[PDB]
Amino acid sequence: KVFGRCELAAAMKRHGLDNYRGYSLGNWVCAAKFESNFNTQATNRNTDGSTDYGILQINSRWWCNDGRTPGSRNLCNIPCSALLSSDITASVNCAKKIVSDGNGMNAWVAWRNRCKGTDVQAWIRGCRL
Ligand SMILES: [Cl-]
Ligand SMILES: [Cl-]
Ligand SMILES: [Cl-]
Ligand SMILES: [Cl-]
Repeated sequence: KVFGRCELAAAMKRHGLDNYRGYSLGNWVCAAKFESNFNTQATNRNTDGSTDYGILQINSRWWCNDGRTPGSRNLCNIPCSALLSSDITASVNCAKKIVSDGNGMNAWVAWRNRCKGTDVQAWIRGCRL
């Protein structure tokens, strides 16, 4: 599923990501834009042989099991493939754990390099939320 910007904003808000650990909704939308282009089916191999999955590009070394990442923790206790559903529930639940790990949203490279420090509210502008 490729989400519309406001569509994703509404789904993330419904799932309680808006202001979660202090990160306003535009932060999450901005992160999803640059991680996945709002595409639930996005997958990307990392240098270390791990792969990032879904709208928030959740990694197979720590968070989900993909069956091919040596040393996998699966701290979210899910198959990585569950993170590719058109229903974002598993991705959000897992993202809540990630953002609570101590580094906040800095865990998302794309957030740190493309969203942090910018007018992230722009990402929810026009949305009926
Ligand atoms: Cl867009
Ligand atoms: Cl915002
Ligand atoms: Cl959803
Ligand atoms: Cl980046």
